[PDB]
Amino acid sequence: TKTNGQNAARKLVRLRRRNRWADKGWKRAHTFAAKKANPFGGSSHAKGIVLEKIGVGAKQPNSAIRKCVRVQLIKNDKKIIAFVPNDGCLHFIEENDEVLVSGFGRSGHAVGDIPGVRFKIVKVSSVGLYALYRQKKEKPRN
Amino acid sequence: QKKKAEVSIRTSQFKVNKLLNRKQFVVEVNHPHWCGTVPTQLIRKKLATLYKVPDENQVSIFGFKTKFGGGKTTGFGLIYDDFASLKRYEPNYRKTRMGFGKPQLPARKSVKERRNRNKKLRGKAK
Amino acid sequence: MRNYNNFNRVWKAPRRPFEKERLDREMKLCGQYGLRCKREIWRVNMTLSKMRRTARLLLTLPENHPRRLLEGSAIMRRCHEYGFLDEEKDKLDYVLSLTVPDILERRLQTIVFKAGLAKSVHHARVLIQQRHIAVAKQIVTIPSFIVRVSSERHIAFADASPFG
Amino acid sequence: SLARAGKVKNQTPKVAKQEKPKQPRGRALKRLKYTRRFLSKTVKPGEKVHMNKQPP
RNA sequence: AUUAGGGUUCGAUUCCGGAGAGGGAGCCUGAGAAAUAGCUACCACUUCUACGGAGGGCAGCAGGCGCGCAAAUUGCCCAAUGUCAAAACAAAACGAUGAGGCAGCGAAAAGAAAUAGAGCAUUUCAAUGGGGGAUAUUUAAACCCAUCCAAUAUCGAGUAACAAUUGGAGGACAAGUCUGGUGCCAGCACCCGCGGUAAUUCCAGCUCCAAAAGCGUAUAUUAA
Repeated sequence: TKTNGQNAARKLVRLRRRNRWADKGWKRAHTFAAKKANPFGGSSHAKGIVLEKIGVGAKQPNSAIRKCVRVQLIKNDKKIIAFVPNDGCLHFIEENDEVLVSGFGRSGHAVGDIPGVRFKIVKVSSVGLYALYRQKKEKPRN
Repeated sequence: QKKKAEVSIRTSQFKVNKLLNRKQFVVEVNHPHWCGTVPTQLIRKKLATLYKVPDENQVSIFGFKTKFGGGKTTGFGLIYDDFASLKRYEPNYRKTRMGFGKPQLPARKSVKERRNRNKKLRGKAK
Repeated sequence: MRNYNNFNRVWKAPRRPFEKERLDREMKLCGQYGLRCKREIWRVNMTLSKMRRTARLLLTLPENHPRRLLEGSAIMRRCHEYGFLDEEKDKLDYVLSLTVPDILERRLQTIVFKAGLAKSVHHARVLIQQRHIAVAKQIVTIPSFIVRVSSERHIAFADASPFG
Repeated sequence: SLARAGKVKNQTPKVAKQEKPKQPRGRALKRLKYTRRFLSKTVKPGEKVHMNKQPP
């Protein structure tokens, strides 16, 4: 039930301001609480430096060791475990390489079977990572 | 070779401008089977005739767009009283096309660098 | 900046990317009218939708309402030209029923094939780009040229073509 | 832990593509696709259409 | 932008209105300024010097560093559009104008539309523009488009080598109970779930599918 009347438009306007905060896909858009914590700080991509190569034992019934990297974001100085997307491609990454990092695609949450890993690498030293895997360009030696 | 390339002319919106001593009209060149474009030199010699203009140069003709896919073109033309009102009333660019120039001064920059160095100087040194 | 030149979309991709009912209906049209791409279908879906939609709005309206007469007759004229509809049909309700073929039948590609200057529709589409077909004295290189019904007498071939 | 990396992709033998003639492009292919499916193929009804099959 | 409707969202950005010229403040001149390519000062930065001094203000256009996921030439010109002005044009005698325009760079978006057509072996009858080039056309000049392969007289495509890609083929979702390789490995997978020795899902080859000079992925947003 709700309230109804010609002159009632305060109650209706107020009652929605109050009840939208109960919503989550947007209790997200309205909290700085979201922005401070998204290590990209709101931006679709970010550049890190590779600190460490890391295996991550896959979750639940799946057994695998997923090829992940630690990353030092150049904007924020924050640290991020990101996923290297494909076969053997961890061979295209060395420590202290600049790396462009993107999200997995469920905005702020991990893609199933990598425990808590929200980000994947799209580029290694300004050369694309899938373009190295699929053989197109040669990783520039520097 | 049905015949030689045949090029005729029709002017459309005709205006007598007595303020500038010129006639104003839109030119239409009907030419079939003219390989390439009709260069202006021929349009002029035709118009100078069709109106019986005593000189060729009194007819100044500028800008042309062909038509897509067939020989016809369209352009503008002017016709003046004799030797004077081309020289006065026509832009310098449309003049040089006739051969009457006023040669372009040094490249615009070079005038600017000099203008500034003179914003320094007083008296007869500038 | 400061350049005011208006541009716009002519087409839209459908929701539900692949339905075997639609895709079937697509190919059956692409091969029949000799079309290059689905894009050229989705186009006559939007020019037909826009057209259709203003037919509803004007139709929901009361008769003799000044928009329904002026703006209503104008959609109902331009569909007699271009021959989307037959000159026998004037209710404005008929605009509200049209189909993708009606606008594709009227496309210069099919008509040059229907007029019989070409083998099917692939000869016709090449034979237009090959610059040989002229509509009336005007060489027209665009397969998608929609042929006004007054102009369906005049096509023949170009005078700069081999054929003249 | 990390040295299993790239096992399978390297371990699978290489066939190095295979030479083939070019296909038609533009609407030409759009015709090649239309001849297959809506022409030359009559079906015993029997409502079914198999785009791929395999020699099982 | 998206929306049946109602709405939800974006609006630094071309037009109007407001504000600022590194930060603050003060003021002169003038019809109009609290002006900054005007002055005075202090702060923070900084450039010359003969050591006494004297300077600077790109949120003008180019361009540099820096920063960042992220953005072009230190280019031509006042031909057009306007402005200021003691000013028409021309005639010895063409005012300035990075406002503005023009091109360069430019798969942000948007329109048109090539990559073959004609009567699986073949075989051959044409046709075309990509491209070349022009008496020229264009333009301020050059570009691009258009027009052109004789008008007395000028190019040319057959493996069309002038060769279309990007993602997929268990389900949602259109398209393989193919063949290799791997053996809960490597990897795929938005979700569900695949891989622990005959894998419809990984890595490959063939085959077909969707869209197509365009096509995946990330984040934001609208419908759902």
